[PDB]
Amino acid sequence: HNWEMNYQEAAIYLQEGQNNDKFFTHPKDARALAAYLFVHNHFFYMMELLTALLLLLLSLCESPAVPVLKLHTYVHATLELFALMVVVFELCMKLRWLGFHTFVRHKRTMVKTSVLVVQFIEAIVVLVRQTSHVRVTRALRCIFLVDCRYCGGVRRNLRQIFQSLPPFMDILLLLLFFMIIFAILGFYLFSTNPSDPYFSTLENSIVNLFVLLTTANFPDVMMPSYSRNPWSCVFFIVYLSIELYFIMNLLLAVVFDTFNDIEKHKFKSLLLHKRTAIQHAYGLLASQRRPAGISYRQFEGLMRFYKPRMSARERFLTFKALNQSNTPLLSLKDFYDIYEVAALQWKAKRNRQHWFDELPRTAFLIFKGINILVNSKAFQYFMYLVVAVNGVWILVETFMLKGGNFTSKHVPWSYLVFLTIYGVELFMKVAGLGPVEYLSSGWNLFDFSVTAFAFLGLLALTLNMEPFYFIVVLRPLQLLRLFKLKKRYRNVLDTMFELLPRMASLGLTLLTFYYSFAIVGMEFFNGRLTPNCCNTSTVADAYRFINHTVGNKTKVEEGYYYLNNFDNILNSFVTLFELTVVNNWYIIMEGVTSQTSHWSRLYFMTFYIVTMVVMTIIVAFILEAFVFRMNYSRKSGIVIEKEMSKEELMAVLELYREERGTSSDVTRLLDTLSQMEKYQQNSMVFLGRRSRTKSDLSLKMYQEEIQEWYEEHAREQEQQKLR
Amino acid sequence: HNWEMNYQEAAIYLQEGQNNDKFFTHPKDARALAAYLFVHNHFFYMMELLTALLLLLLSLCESPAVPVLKLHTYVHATLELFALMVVVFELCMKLRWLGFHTFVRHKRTMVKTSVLVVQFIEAIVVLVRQTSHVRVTRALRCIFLVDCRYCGGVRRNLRQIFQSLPPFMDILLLLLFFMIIFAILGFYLFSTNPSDPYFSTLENSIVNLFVLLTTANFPDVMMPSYSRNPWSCVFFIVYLSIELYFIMNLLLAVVFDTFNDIEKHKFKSLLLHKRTAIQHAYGLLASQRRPAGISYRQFEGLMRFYKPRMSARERFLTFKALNQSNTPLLSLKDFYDIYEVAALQWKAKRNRQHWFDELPRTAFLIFKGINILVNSKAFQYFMYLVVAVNGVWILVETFMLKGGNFTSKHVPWSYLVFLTIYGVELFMKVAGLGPVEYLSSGWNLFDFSVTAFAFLGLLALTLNMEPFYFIVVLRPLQLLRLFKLKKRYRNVLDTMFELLPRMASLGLTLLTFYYSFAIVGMEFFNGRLTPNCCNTSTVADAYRFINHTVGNKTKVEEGYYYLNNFDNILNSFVTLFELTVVNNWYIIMEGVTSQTSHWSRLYFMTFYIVTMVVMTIIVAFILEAFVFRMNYSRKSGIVIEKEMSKEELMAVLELYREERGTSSDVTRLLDTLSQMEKYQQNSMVFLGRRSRTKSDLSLKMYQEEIQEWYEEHAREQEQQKLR
Ligand SMILES: *[C@@H]1O[C@H](CO)[C@@H](O[C@@H]2O[C@H](CO)[C@@H](O)[C@H](O)[C@H]2NC(C)=O)[C@H](O)[C@H]1NC(C)=O
Ligand SMILES: *[C@@H]1O[C@H](CO)[C@@H](O[C@@H]2O[C@H](CO)[C@@H](O)[C@H](O)[C@H]2NC(C)=O)[C@H](O)[C@H]1NC(C)=O
Ligand SMILES: *[C@@H]1O[C@H](CO)[C@@H](O)[C@H](O)[C@H]1NC(C)=O
Ligand SMILES: *[C@@H]1O[C@H](CO)[C@@H](O)[C@H](O)[C@H]1NC(C)=O
Ligand code: NA
Ligand code: NA
Repeated sequence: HNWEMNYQEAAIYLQEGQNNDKFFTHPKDARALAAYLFVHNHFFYMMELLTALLLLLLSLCESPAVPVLKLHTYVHATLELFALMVVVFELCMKLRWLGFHTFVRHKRTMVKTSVLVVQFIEAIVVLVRQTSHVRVTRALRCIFLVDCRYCGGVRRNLRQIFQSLPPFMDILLLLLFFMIIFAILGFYLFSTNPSDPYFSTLENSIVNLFVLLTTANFPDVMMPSYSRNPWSCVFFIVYLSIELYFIMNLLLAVVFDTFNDIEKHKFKSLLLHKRTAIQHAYGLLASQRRPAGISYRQFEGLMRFYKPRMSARERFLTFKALNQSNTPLLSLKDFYDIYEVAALQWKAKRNRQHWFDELPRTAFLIFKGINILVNSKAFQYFMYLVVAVNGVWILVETFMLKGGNFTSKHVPWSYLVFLTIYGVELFMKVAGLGPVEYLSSGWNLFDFSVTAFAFLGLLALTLNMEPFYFIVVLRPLQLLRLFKLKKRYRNVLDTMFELLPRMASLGLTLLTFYYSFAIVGMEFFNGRLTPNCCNTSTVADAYRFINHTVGNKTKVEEGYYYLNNFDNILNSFVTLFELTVVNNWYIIMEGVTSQTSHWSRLYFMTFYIVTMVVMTIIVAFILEAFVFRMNYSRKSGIVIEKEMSKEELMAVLELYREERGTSSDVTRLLDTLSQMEKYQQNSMVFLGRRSRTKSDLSLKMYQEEIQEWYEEHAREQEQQKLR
Repeated sequence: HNWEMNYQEAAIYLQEGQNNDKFFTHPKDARALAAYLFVHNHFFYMMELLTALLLLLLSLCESPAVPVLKLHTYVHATLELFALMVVVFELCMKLRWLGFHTFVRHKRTMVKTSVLVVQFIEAIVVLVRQTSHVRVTRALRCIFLVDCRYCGGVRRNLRQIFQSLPPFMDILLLLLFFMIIFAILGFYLFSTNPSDPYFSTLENSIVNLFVLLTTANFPDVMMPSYSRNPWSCVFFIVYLSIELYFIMNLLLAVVFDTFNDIEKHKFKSLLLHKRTAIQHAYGLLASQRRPAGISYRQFEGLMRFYKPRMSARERFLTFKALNQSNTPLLSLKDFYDIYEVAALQWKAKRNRQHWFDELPRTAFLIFKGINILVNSKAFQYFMYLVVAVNGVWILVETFMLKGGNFTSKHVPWSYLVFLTIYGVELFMKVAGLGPVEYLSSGWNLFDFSVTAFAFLGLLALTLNMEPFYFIVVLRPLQLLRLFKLKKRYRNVLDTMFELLPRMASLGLTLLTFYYSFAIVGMEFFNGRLTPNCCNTSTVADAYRFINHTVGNKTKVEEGYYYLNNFDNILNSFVTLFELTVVNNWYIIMEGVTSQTSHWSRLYFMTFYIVTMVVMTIIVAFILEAFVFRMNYSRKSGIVIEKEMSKEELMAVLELYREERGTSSDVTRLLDTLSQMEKYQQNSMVFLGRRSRTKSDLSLKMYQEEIQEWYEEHAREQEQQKLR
């Protein structure tokens, strides 16, 4: 019980090295160990996130809601009470794990407790009065999402846009300085004009130049001055070529540079944190013996709690893979590489195929012959001609049937023939190569997926299921196979498919900002946009709904911009998505401000600044990752190969049978014995493959100054371990 | 005559090292030397450019012209004949300088001869018929501009956008591939709708999705589908978030990376070309003596033809500054640095001020005391409070006089008092510091310039000159002094003012592309846009001009987009500038195509692709230069200090009086003798300051692999100098 307490404690010291938290897990009692084990279970994470998504997705049943989900007020008030009750359960177990002083000084938990208190109080107020008040506190409900473990990518993304914000704010200050100067001079030059509503008041000119900054109304503000005096074009040329050409590109440059330094120090602090984590782990497995090292049974324990799904043969392989010495023990230099060796999967050296062992003759030459021909180059070179024939067939059938080849309810024999030939070569390729040897590439599962949609088109044509005909309309996705010829497409789609998870996280941060702005706009802008509204405004043309009932058929004219409501979450997400692409945003602004006040211009101006920050940080991320990988591949997974003897396997078998593990460890070592008996050899030569990530990539790039970081951090340990 | 022929030939070998041309100047006769000297005179350059700008600026007098400059047809036909006659004079002297084989194999000159031939022939045709034909050949007239010497920056910029074009074109191909897929499926889903003109035909849907790609009509195309089925938002969300979020940012990343490699190899090939230039220069000054080196009188000759304006004392200073050895001769290692030492200006060590030598007492304590106090910190700290008082005064007077503080014809005592205090401290600072010690900074000449505008405001207020009142309207430019407090503004405005010449060149390349597209659109789109035109089109609302003559005052409504003509060069430059900022470009497209054909959509689509290339290359340039300087200042002009003795100055005086130069060399060495006699010393200690450029910056950055470039190039000389 003493050793296993040391093994679980040391396995915690490795697990906390990856998630960038400071070290708090040191137990005085075993109750803290049981509390860590209770709160870092996989079930606790899924409970925490599913409560958070229930608490967000309940907001489409509130007093502004879709009409099909309009619950009664006590129902959703009680559902908020139960969801907040189990969030109190979450914080109760967090308090049991940490202390009391650590639970207060930790900032993130205290933020979540405060938001819990205010939403709990206002929920009880709703349940008493049974009428919803203004209830603007729902915008803070995102904090329950972001504190979860599964969106820690969202969290470090969000602090990365926080840290890059001062070099944004100063250049934003310079840009606003020039628009106030040009708004003053614009008010002087064009206010003496009874024809334009664009420069009637100095505040109205500040508004119209803030909209001109983002290129939203450019010719329409220039024209009434350009009608009188043709030399007024120099005003808008000089203004727009200062801001759109100097200052905006300057802003992209400055945020890009700061993003580079933040990436460098993020990597550095992660390395130093992993360094102290491994040093504490080696310290807990101290020897009190005349050599300094770790015996094999302790490394059994570390791989028995950390990485629990790794069996015995791979455990001994990881012990030799870290060894790199002819010793019975380990070191530190041969032990700091534990993160990059324990992450791989081990295989033996067979040469078989997954569909040949059952086979006798008279059919083995068939399938082996298919594997032979499917490895040939001219077969692939035949397949690209088939795809090109498909593409010319779609193009010629298009410009012969005059574009009417898609609405018809009979397929003109193209999609039948082509899906047959793609399908039989799909089945031939998979059965020829084996399933896992086929799935291991990238483009092949794309071929499998798109034909997998495509057979449902045949399920849609011959049967009585009309609305699946759009799969038949998606013929030309098969031409996307053909991009794998040119080299730059393979490179740039490799980096596209490798940057996808971070762009998913950036998208979810953007949905956080949309959620809070959608709620805080949902309450104040509820029913202020109707058809034929805002008729006294200046953009009254866009809000119109006119019947022309001549001929008893009432042909209707409408400008449709009244559909951008703020009625529920769904119309407001569609509206806010129409504001982040920039064009025609001042129409929604001038409509809402023509119904509420002058102060609600400030809502939309603030929204444009926030979406400007988020989009320029997305651009900066894509540029850094693409430049970093392109600099790697012009300065040059991984496969390791080791081997173990027969007698070492027998002795380790004696130790494992002594230690009395499960039957799987014994019988898989017996299976290794059967492989040595069937092949009639002495040593088992193995392979371990690991995929290459950004961490090892950054180690190869910053390999010049990294030793200075280690040595400086070593003496800063000694300055902080004499006190 | 033998030595001076060697000096002028070697000075040519240095001058051709900078301008990246290959070596052709080797003379068999002195006539080639006289031809080089005739064609690289400063007068020849100014003749070449002024002919080119006359030939471009004549195009605003043609058959499409402004009505105030409408010349007769024989007049401008003859002016084209004379301008092309002197361009033939230019090519005649170019042919005299080179050979005949070199003049043909050189590509750039042969391009200019061919364009000369076709414009000469069509000019004679105009002079015969006296009526202008379609005359589309004027778009090629830009080649006469770009071949000049003063816009060689334009030329290397233009080949840099040529070389970066394939990694643009392949991703453009992928982006067009996805818009054709979504146009097919958009035509299937929304053609069964009698309410929208956006998906009536497959070609019309390809057009509207190509416009949706550039965010020009985003809500207006979404709405008629969004009115029927609210789930049609997923179509435009998925489409716009593939293209605007993955592919467009991918295009910026790819063009950025290629721009980095092109910058690296541009710097490398410039270094190797300078290397061979100096080796030929040292070869022409070969010794045929028992040491290997260059005597002083030959270095006199090199500095007498190369850098002619450098006098004798600075010549000897440059001979010791290259020496770095106790030798009477030179080397190669001490001679490859000739470009970076000959570029500086030498000064002595005085300590006086430019306004103190005349002064006796009773006024010397005045001006010296002013220099004392103007060097003090709390005086500057007083001045920033004065500027902040000015800013709060403008703001409070604005929100007290309700924005009407600018139209009034009396100044409310602010601009009088503030221009007096800024003015007296300007004169106090300049007279206290001296003129050249004041101008040498950056912000100080900004203060001088803005107050220099500001006194003309007092010339405008009290006098009978009304239209200069806008200088009084430009009060708040004085607040731009106050940005020099925060550090990041000083850094980012240093890089802004240091990247300005290249952005000027990028702007002039953009005006080249506008010029050719303005002419080729001027002839075919001449009178096709009138008021109340295009009424059968779909954008007929924008072209309207209606009188409402009730009440005998005729209040007029108009949509103003008929002013974007193609009548002359000036309305067409204003139109094309309205197309490069993107917004509302499809209205000009749909108008012109509603008057000509369907084929003139292709004009505007081609223009959007061209301006997309040019703008993303401007963005890539700003990012590289800003990142490069920010990486320099986080891995860390120049001043050198040397001295010469008295006897060395006397001996070199004997040699210069032997060689019988002008009186300036003798009498300035006599002035150095008078300084040694007045200060009563032995040695003159001097300083040479040089401004830091991108070349030395790049030498400090790429200092790791540069020796490999030199040694590889040395053996590639030996492989190319055994044959
Ligand atoms: C502009 O809109 C207002 C409503 O905001 C219209 O005013 C209404 O006019 C009708 C006559 O058609 C009256 O019966 C209502 O009592 C008015 N309502 C209010 C609140 O005043 C106005 O007519 C519209 N102007 C137009 C369409 O030109
Ligand atoms: C649309 O514009 C055309 C001109 O392009 C107009 O057609 C003219 O109509 C007037 C009657 O007002 C006739 O006298 C002319 O002979 C017509 N010209 C041509 C070339 O057909 C037409 O009326 C306009 N339609 C509107 C304003 O609804
Ligand atoms: C137009 O007529 C329809 C009935 O066909 C009606 O539903 C709609 O409200 C009318 N629009 C008005 C009165 O603005
Ligand atoms: C409107 O009236 C003015 C005269 O005040 C005239 O110049 C203009 O051509 C008229 N516009 C029309 C008839 O469209
Ligand atoms: Na836009
Ligand atoms: Na951009």
